[PDB]
Amino acid sequence: ILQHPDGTVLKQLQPPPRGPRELEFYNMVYAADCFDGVLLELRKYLPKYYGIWSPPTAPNDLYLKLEDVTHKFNKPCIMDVKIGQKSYDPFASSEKIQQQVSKYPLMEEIGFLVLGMRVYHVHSDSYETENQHYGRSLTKETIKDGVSRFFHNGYCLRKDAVAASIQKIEKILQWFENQKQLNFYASSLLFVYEGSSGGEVEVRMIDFAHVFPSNTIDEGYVYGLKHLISVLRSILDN
Ligand SMILES: COc1cc(-c2oc3cc(O)cc(O)c3c(=O)c2O)ccc1O
Repeated sequence: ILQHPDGTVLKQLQPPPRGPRELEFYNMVYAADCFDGVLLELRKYLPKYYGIWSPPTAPNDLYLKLEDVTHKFNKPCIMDVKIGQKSYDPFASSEKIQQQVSKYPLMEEIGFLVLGMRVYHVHSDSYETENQHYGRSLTKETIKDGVSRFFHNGYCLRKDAVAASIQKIEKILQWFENQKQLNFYASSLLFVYEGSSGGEVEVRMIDFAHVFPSNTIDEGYVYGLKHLISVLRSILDN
């Protein structure tokens, strides 16, 4: 992701077939002539999409121009959470399924995986970062405290940001409860709150290289969201 000072980002297309699929997804959802109510509602939860972009001298080099969801924040605290029971897609080979399950074999049980976090600490005027191995090390026993870490800012547990996140995720859950046309694998939620010196959160869906047509509820995604909501709710009792 390349952050631009105009409030947008450029996301380089992943190698094929993943990049091309993600392009196709953004093009479908944001089709100017689209009047599908499911897709019009979905736009609210995605970064705004400004089309394919390449450098003036390099039409080979393909990016998505997207809204920078952290732009309105001063000291953004950011967490990326992969959602679902399966991070492989319906056409994955045996090898690929094994590859994906082995990356985090608790995916089926927990239904989400923390990809990373960046947390502003007021006392030190600095950021604490956690990489992909942080989330992959969390179990049923440590997931609550693992998620809690994201909200430790300003000398306190930020229960305002926790509650706002639940409220925002609930709207995304409601969208999933009311569509049976897309299933999302290896997709994420990006959480942002203000770390600088209340209740102000962004939650957006990102990462769409494995979104497929469906005729059922996305049950794995729903499971993950619900479990994430339940974990966040338990953090409100701390
Ligand atoms: C502070 O820099 C970050 C920016 C982002 C970021 O990621 C995106 C990923 C997408 O697939 C689409 C996006 O629109 C964003 C985004 O806007 C963003 O700020 C994520 C983590 C970060 O540490």
